[PDB]
Amino acid sequence: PAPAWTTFRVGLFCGIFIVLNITLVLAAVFKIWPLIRIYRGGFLLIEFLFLLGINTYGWRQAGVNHVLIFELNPRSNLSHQHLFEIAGFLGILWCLSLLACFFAPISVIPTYVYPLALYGFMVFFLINPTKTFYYKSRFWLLKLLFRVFTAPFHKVGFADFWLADQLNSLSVILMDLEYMICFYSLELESGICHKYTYGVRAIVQCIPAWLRFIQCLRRYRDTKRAFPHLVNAGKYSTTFFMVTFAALYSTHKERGHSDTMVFFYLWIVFYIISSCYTLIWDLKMDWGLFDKNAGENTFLREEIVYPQKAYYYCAIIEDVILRFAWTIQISITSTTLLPHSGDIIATVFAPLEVFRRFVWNFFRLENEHLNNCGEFRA
Amino acid sequence: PAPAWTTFRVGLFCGIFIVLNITLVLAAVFKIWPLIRIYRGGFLLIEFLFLLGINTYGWRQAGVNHVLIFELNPRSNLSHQHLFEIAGFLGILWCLSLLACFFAPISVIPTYVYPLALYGFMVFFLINPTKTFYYKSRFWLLKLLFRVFTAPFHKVGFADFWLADQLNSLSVILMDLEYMICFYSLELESGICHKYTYGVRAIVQCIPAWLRFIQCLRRYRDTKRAFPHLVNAGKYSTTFFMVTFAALYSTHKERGHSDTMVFFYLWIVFYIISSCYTLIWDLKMDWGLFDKNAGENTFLREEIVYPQKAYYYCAIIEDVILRFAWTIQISITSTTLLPHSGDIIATVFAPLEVFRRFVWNFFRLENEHLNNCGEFRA
Ligand SMILES: CCCCC/C=C\C/C=C\CCCCCCCC(=O)O[C@H](COC(=O)CCCCCCCCCCCCCCC)COP(=O)([O-])OCC[N+](C)(C)C
Ligand SMILES: CCCCC/C=C\C/C=C\CCCCCCCC(=O)O[C@H](COC(=O)CCCCCCCCCCCCCCC)COP(=O)([O-])OCC[N+](C)(C)C
Ligand SMILES: CC(C)CCC[C@@H](C)[C@H]1CC[C@H]2[C@@H]3CC=C4C[C@@H](O)CC[C@]4(C)[C@H]3CC[C@]12C
Ligand SMILES: CC(C)CCC[C@@H](C)[C@H]1CC[C@H]2[C@@H]3CC=C4C[C@@H](O)CC[C@]4(C)[C@H]3CC[C@]12C
Repeated sequence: PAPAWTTFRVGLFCGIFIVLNITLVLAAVFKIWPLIRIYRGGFLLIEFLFLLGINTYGWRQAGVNHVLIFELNPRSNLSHQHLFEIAGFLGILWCLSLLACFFAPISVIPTYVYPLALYGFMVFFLINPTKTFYYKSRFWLLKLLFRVFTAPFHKVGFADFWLADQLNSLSVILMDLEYMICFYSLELESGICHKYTYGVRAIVQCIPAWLRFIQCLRRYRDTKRAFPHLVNAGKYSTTFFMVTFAALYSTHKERGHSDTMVFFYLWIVFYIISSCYTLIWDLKMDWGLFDKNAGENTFLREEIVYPQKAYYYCAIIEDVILRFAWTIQISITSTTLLPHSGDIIATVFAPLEVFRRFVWNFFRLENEHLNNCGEFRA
Repeated sequence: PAPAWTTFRVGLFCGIFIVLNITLVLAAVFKIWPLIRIYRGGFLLIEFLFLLGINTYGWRQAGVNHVLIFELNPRSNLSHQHLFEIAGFLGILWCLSLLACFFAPISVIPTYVYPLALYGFMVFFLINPTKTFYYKSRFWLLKLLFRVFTAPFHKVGFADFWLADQLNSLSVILMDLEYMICFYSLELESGICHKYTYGVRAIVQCIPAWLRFIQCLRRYRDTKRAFPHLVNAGKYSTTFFMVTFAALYSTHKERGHSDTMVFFYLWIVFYIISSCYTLIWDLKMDWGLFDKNAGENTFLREEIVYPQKAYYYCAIIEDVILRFAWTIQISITSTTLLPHSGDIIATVFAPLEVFRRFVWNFFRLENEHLNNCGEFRA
């Protein structure tokens, strides 16, 4: 059981965050920088932390040995309450920064100082040299991130692949960071960054899928099993093909060279291909569903740890829907595409992708515990 | 150990209460009825509940068998966390009502209904017929209150005398209620109730002291022990003398009878008398300190359970100051001695009196557990 003081802190942070969110909404309805884009990354990170705490709680309840799957220390483990506490505290900081930006309480301090301080403090907390807060977990996360970003140089384990998938679900943060860099470089044609797109933008969008693709190639080289690793690599490269076709279509829309429609057709066909590939991989391989052996459970795996099959069915439906939504969101953010509705579409879709990745984490850990689908254990 | 969900709720309520207090302070700084009088009772009740939770925690930590002193059922005991939860929820409701009054969010709904309903809920929370929200403790409290108010009829146990003392420390609530009744009756001469003082106000001021005095007389009759019960009865009657002399002086000021200075001197004499009487009784009898037996602890009883004697000395000093403060508060509130600043002085003093009674409960329960100071046990 978690410490009583930890539960008290979790409750206090949740309450403060709720009241701050209510105040923010009231100020927005009643009462220079792209605040939405600046704060989208922080909001998505807080949501991801909260959903990860929920994932840990559900894994513990279901009996899934997520500690064994992630190779975490059996003696020392991070309770879901700790994740909830961190998410709540970061939510309070995010809401306070947003309120300060909206109100500008202190004139001398410019508005952007609040978001820069928020993000810098979050980074420092992650890389805090001292052992004040969750030092073991933070160091483990830093090592895992370093291994993941260096996908080919280090052998791939379950934790590395899982973190690479999480970063794939969090490409919106990288997109927002790149957009902010462009905004500072050029804004500070006014909206040149949003008006025009470049190859660097597509590369930033595709970096997580590139990391996953290189991880799959490394696993193929180590194990020499062509089928699964190469199929996953194709699944991840569908994203590159789609994004590059969208970029070409947008570029030739800006200047008509008689190839814009070809690029549009390529983008749409590869968008459908990527959506189908990712959805099939998630439903059949990551979750191990639709197997023939299952006789009692229809469209599900023979053994299901979670009590309800309705969970699995709703998960399949929310997986297909949000796979299509995430493909659309990546299309929207990578290129101009829809010029005015792109930002709103991406903002609405990113939390939905975070929720989809949360459900995917649930069911992937379930399948990994029941069967060695990832083949990361002897 | 309290349930984890209870701790989470306590934290949530504390955080929401803190943010609501911050919002109230901001609104007051940036921005028909005497809101202070209306809301002081609720604020004092919430503060008393929080301090009571702290008292329970301290009694449990120090080994004081407060359960046996209060004759509560050993199997079922209300933990400090539950009291904190109740106080936080009540404070949240109080702050919401005050904010609604300040902002008048609903034009159709009159302002004056916002406080009433709040207090109404509190009443319905206390008398809730359904077996919910600590129904057993609520029913025990209701029975204790009924017995205390009908003090002569029933024999005085430790719980009855303790609750009567708590009421003595919370007479400001009754005074505010009576003032509100007068304000509705007459104002709804400007400030007629505030400008003039009447006998009924003095009678209301003496209700808790009357209850304690009659309880002491009943105990004297039951046990036939003259010294303690009669000395305590005189201690409580000093308050009647002070209040009546202050009221007479105020009335004489209102209409010159040529005896105003005589009543001023009499009120001052009885005010010093009451302050000294109450302070001596609390320091020597209720707390049992300054015992001759003690040789290691100076000015303290031989056996001390609390870790620090500095706690005892600080409590002594705070009681010395706050007893005189409380007598001053009673004198001003019961009459029109300080019409310009009487309300502000009473508002500042009442929380201080509540804190003084909190410390007094601490040390009185400690002494009662150590020795049968109240002679409630054989
Ligand atoms: C694109 C922008 C950046 C994207 C975000 C990047 C990363 C965050 C995502 C996921 C974190 C990993 C979740 C754990 C999964 C394993 C299951 C489990 O719950 O295991 C936990 C591992 O705890 C963790 O890893 C920490 C959880 C996350 C805490 C968040 C820290 C602050 C982050 C601030 C923002 C950082 C970015 C800067 C802003 C731009 C068990 O803990 P333990 O103490 O047993 O650890 C083992 C330690 N031994 C082996 C030595 C005993
Ligand atoms: C204008 C008048 C204002 C109202 C009067 C003032 C204060 C009321 C509140 C508390 C006074 C009682 C404190 C007793 C503490 C003893 C030590 C202990 O903490 O032990 C507790 C005492 O439990 C209590 O009594 C409950 C404590 C208070 C909780 C809050 C109740 C709601 C109050 C709302 C007031 C609304 C008024 C509106 C305006 C009129 C043991 O708990 P148990 O669950 O074992 O209870 C015993 C149950 N058996 C005997 C069956 C096992
Ligand atoms: C609204 C629709 C489209 C979303 C899809 C259904 C959602 C609500 C389903 C999908 C997977 C489900 C989760 C699957 C597993 C668990 C673990 C269990 O111990 C508690 C419930 C919990 C946490 C479920 C809650 C409901 C859930 C999140
Ligand atoms: C006004 C100034 C001079 C003195 C103020 C002293 C106050 C703060 C002192 C008086 C009695 C003290 C309490 C006496 C006993 C306990 C029980 C212990 O387990 C925790 C601390 C606690 C709860 C103390 C906290 C501090 C306290 C409330």
